[PDB]
Amino acid sequence: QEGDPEAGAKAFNQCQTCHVIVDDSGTTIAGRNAKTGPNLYGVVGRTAGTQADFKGYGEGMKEAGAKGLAWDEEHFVQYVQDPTKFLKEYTGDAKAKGKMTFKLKKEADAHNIWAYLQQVAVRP
Amino acid sequence: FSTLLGWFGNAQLGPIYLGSLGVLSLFSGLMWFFTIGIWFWYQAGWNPAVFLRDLFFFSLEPPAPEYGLSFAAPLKEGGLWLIASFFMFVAVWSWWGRTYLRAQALGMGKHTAWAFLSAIWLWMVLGFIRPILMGSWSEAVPYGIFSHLDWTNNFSLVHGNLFYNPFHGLSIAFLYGSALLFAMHGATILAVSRFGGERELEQIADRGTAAERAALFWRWTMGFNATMEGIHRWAIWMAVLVTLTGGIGILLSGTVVDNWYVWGQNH
Amino acid sequence: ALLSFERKYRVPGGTLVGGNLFDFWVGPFYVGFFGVATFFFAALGIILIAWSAVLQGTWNPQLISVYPPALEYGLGGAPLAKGGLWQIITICATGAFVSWALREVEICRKLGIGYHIPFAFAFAILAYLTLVLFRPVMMGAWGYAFPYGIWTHLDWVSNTGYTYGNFHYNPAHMIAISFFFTNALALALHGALVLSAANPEKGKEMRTPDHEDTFFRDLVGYSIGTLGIHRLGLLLSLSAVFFSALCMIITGTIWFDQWVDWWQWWVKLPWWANIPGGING
Amino acid sequence: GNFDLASLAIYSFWIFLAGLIYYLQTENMREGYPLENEDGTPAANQGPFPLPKPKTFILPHGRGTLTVPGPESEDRPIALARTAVSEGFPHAPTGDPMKDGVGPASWVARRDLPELDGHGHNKIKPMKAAAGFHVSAGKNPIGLPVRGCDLEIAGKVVDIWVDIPEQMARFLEVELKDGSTRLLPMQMVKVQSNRVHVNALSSDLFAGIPTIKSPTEVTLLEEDKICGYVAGGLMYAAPKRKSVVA
Ligand code: BCL
Ligand code: BCL
Ligand code: BCL
Ligand SMILES: CC[C@H]1c2cc3[nH]c4c(c3C)C(=O)[C@H](C(=O)OC)c4c3nc(cc4[nH]c(cc(n2)[C@@H]1C)c(C(C)=O)c4C)[C@@H](C)[C@@H]3CCC(=O)OC/C=C(\C)CCC[C@@H](C)CCC[C@@H](C)CCCC(C)C
Ligand code: HEM
Ligand SMILES: CCCCCCCCCCCC[N+](C)(C)[O-]
Ligand SMILES: CCCCCCCCCCCC[N+](C)(C)[O-]
Ligand SMILES: CCCCCCCCCCCC[N+](C)(C)[O-]
Ligand SMILES: CCCCCCCCCCCC[N+](C)(C)[O-]
Ligand SMILES: CCCCCCCCCCCC[N+](C)(C)[O-]
Ligand SMILES: CCCCCCCCCCCC[N+](C)(C)[O-]
Ligand SMILES: CCCCCCCCCCCC[N+](C)(C)[O-]
Ligand SMILES: CCCCCCCCCCCC[N+](C)(C)[O-]
Ligand SMILES: [Cl-]
Ligand SMILES: [Fe+2]
Ligand code: NA
Repeated sequence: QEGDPEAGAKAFNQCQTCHVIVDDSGTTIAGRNAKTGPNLYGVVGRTAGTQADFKGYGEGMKEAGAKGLAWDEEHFVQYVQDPTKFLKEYTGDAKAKGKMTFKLKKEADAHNIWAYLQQVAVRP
Repeated sequence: FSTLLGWFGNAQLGPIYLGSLGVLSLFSGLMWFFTIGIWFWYQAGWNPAVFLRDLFFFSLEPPAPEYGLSFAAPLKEGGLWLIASFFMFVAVWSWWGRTYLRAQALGMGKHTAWAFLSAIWLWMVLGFIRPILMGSWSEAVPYGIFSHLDWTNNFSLVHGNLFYNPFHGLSIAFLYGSALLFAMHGATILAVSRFGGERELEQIADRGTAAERAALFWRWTMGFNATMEGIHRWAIWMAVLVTLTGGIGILLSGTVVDNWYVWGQNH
Repeated sequence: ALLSFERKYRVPGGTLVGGNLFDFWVGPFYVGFFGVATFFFAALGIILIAWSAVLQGTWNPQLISVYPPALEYGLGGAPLAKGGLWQIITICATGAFVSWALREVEICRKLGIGYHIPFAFAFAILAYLTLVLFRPVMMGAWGYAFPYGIWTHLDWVSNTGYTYGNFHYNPAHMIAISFFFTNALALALHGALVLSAANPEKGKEMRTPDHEDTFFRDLVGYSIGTLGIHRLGLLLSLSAVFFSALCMIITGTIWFDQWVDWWQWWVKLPWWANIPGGING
Repeated sequence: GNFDLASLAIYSFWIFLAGLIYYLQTENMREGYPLENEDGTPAANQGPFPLPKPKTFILPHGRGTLTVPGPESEDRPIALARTAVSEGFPHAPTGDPMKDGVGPASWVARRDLPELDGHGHNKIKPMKAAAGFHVSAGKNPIGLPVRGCDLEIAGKVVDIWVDIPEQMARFLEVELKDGSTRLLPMQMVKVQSNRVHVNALSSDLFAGIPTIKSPTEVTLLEEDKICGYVAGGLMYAAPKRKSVVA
């Protein structure tokens, strides 16, 4: 309830055109080798804009992590619906821009995907 | 009575006849442009300087999903969009009818109407047929320069990357094909214009050396060729298949297939 | 093996090389010096591809994929199994395309017709070279070129695209597209105009080119004529490929950010940049 | 018990496509088939595509009708002879290619009548007979000397034949030295400031240009004779073409 991992796994497919989920051993949990967006393994509770390998983070994303933004379900669900709007508010700035060019419409899928991330993307 | 129709039937714009269907179409076409401009000026705060700098960023969005296929949404929340779609629906269809009766009036085949109908097919799937099968107007396309592009980008990502939709792939082959085909043909006819080649109707009724050299050029090149008439039969099919195959490809997105990449890995 | 009117056209002459050595046919196909040239390049490339499919270990045409050298190679050579074959195959491909065009020129000569066809074809080749030669050379590495594989090349389009946000914002890309669409619309209309005149309502006589003009102007507003319509089609078609080439030769060479940022030069114009309101105010 | 609607539709499409290609290829066989041997006899091996059923074309202005596919018209001796005993080789001209009408000099036995416009009038008329056509296309050639690829003058421009409907010039009428006139295809001449240059023909080949009967109209047959002839000069008048061609 309030999040379905199995439905989240299916909804996460649309994210694979840009993201991947690869643990620290090199094993792929989900993905087709997409590199447009950062590796989402270990994102749960991680400070926005700090995945060690991703070199394409925007300034808004990085200044939100600097202001102490750490991914949880609340902020996660808000961000995926509109990356730009989300980053403008949080950051306080107005001309802050997000580089993720995608929007998840249904808020339900937001919770389902987050439940999927806690099930397979949490770095112990 | 007939006098009124006859009166409209003689409607013109210079030497070109407009007819009844033409007047209904241009009128219907204005209301559409008026509904979008009225909403755009509003978004611009009635400020002409703002209207020009943000022209491409304005967008008349469709009713929210919570409204399904109802006509309840208020003007500023989907009402306008619905009105604009109505008017556009009539403008296009009236113009289609005008093209059918005009061909009939000049005593020609209906080939133009049929080809136009294929274009209308894709349009009908994007803004009417598909949204109705999905259950909500929110699925339709917004009226805006940059917004309908953002819409196109999002539609693909949401459905698993349209590059894996075979009908999108066929549609593309035909789009490139249309360009590959008009270049060859346009270039073939210009290469033999020195022999009156561009007078295609006469080359059909009475083949000349221009038509023969066009054929031999390709027969010697790729091993096969066409006739002055048949070449235009390849042309019309090459072009209408662009919107036929793709309409099918979008009509299948979200209603039968949710993720094309996955579908593709299975087939 | 000849059309009923072919004979009188199959005379000697027109070749650009080798005199009468290769001036002959093989079924419907003319040969010419560049005929064997095309075959030479074509065969070698087809063989290198089949070889690469062996190294990759697979005969599945849906999976075979020859990749260009890795960026770490820059513009130099690379082991045959790690991009070298890609480089050789590209040479053979360019040679085959060029030979193909030169072989049409010889055919034009023998027939006494214009050179518009191979001229037009050349636009397609420059577009090809823009993606495998010019752009990669301007960026410092062969690795930027696309791979030879039915599906791997579509992924390359997708990744390159998203490397700059939504590629729809590339202005030259917008223009190229409008040309592709306008071309297809034009092709449809032209095809339908000739046919509706040659095949009128049953019982009637073929319609005249004037009927064709009458109907065309009733649709677009202006009459263009038979010569003008074929010129427009070739024009639309070539411009589409011209602007496509243009939209890519500039991406990652003089423009590096998300294409949408580019439209700032217009919102940030002196006289309205700071006016409150609108979408960007 | 169901099925994938997408795999079905994409399967149906290819069937339809194969069917469309068959239709289109047989449709493009209303001219030129059946194929023949380099000798003139049927090839018997016509390929996997059969000839379509006859369709009748009703020509306007009461010009009759046309049924295709049908009996191959092509009628006029071809002054060309085999070059090898095996098929697939050129056929060398036996006489004068230019005058015989073969190779790039070939013409077709078209209807010996002028092309008519919508109103039933001749489509092509001499400008000094046109219904109010003025020379505003830029430079007027009437009066200029016409020279060939040999760099010798062969005559001067006497008139301009305009295509009324499409409204453009299609022929340049040139008076030869003997006082007689010939028609030249606009696409084959370059109108310069002080002259008209014809790169396809050598001054001495101008007389060989087929002549038109009625001095006021040109027929389709006459058009093919002229155009095929002029174009054939690019290849056949080559030995007399002076370099620095520009
Ligand atoms: C800038 C544009 C991108 C690109 C973007 C896309 C997209 C997007 C799509 C394709 C698709 C296709 N691309 Mg691509 N493609 C590019 C460059 C190429 C080149 C090349 C040497 O430059 C080739 C040969 C191809 C070939 C192909 C075809 C396999 C396929 C559909 C045919 C088509 O569009 O025909 C236009 C021409 C005709 C229809 C006329 C007949 C041409 C025939 C069909 C071509 C035969 C191709 C053949 C299978 C491979 C030949 C290799 C030899 C056997 C060795 N692409 C560049 C890099 N391409 C479509 C697909 O479904 O892919 C899976 C698709 O959706
Ligand atoms: C990130 C975005 C996705 C993507 C998402 C989509 C989506 C979503 C769709 C396409 C569609 C198409 N895609 Mg795609 N596409 C992608 C990448 C590509 C690439 C490439 C090299 O990358 C190519 C070549 C294409 C090519 C194509 C075309 C073959 C096809 C559109 C046919 C068309 O033009 O109809 C043009 C004709 C119409 C739209 C008809 C409507 C016209 C109406 C009838 C007339 C209006 C009259 C009006 C009143 C007057 C207004 C005047 C104007 C204001 C000036 N796509 C990427 C992967 N693509 C479409 C498709 O499948 O089409 C079949 C489609 O829906
Ligand atoms: C997510 C992906 C991005 C995107 C990323 C890119 C990228 C990246 C590129 C394009 C390019 C193009 N995009 Mg885009 N594009 C997107 C969405 C779209 C949409 C849409 C509706 O959404 C449309 C209509 C387009 C349209 C286009 C075209 C204007 C353009 C294609 C160039 C071309 O046709 O070369 C046609 C001609 C050739 C490719 C010549 C090569 C052909 C050779 C010479 C002949 C082959 C011979 C063969 C080997 C032998 C055949 C076999 C024998 C017969 C046996 N894009 C999305 C937003 N797009 C491309 C471009 O501009 O390229 C220059 C490009 O690189
Ligand atoms: C304004 C440009 C447009 C255009 C024009 C055009 N194309 C042309 C012509 C013209 C005027 C011809 O005269 C010529 C022709 O003969 O008519 C069909 C041709 C042609 N356009 C073709 C294809 C083509 N054109 C395309 C596009 C376009 N052509 C543009 C829209 C496309 C695409 C992707 O849009 C394709 C696929 C060929 C069918 C034909 C030229 C034939 C040719 O060059 O043959 C050379 C030799 C072979 C048969 C063998 C090649 C084998 C290997 C040596 C190389 C291949 C390896 C690798 C490069 C391919 C990897 C493919 C993967 C990506 C799948
Ligand atoms: C699919 C619905 C989807 C999800 C979920 C998702 C999430 C996501 C998060 C949580 C981040 C922040 C990561 C971090 O701080 O480490 C993030 C960032 C980016 N994304 Fe994403 N994303 C989804 C889908 C997509 C798609 C389809 C694309 C490509 C069009 C994409 C891209 C990106 C990019 C780029 C970033 C980095 C953004 C920046 O620095 O501003 N995502 N995503
Ligand atoms: C969804 C309906 C769209 C209709 C598409 C119809 C295309 C038919 C085009 C005319 C075909 C003419 N013909 C005889 C040459 O085949
Ligand atoms: C006065 C502003 C004019 C706005 C023109 C907007 C054109 C965008 C068209 C895309 C919308 C297409 N449609 C039919 C699917 O809604
Ligand atoms: C009538 C014109 C004939 C054109 C035939 C074009 C074939 C191109 C096929 C492209 C392959 C598409 N895909 C994804 C379905 O495999
Ligand atoms: C009728 C099916 C038999 C196919 C005969 C075709 C032989 C040509 C093979 C070249 C293609 C090779 N391959 C595996 C790399 O795709
Ligand atoms: C090996 C010759 C180097 C030239 C390569 C260019 C090939 C393009 C040929 C296109 C023919 C163009 N045209 C009009 C000039 O004939
Ligand atoms: C024996 C299988 C039947 C052959 C079907 C033809 C497949 C065409 C394969 C060519 C693919 C070439 N490549 C490397 C560009 O992908
Ligand atoms: C439809 C797009 C056509 C727009 C062409 C825009 C031309 C204005 C260019 C000025 C922008 C200069 N720049 C590099 C500084 O961005
Ligand atoms: C008087 C009609 C005869 C047509 C003459 C053509 C004039 C158009 C000239 C521009 C085209 C130039 N060219 C050689 C590069 O193709
Ligand atoms: Cl029909
Ligand atoms: Fe044509
Ligand atoms: Na603007």
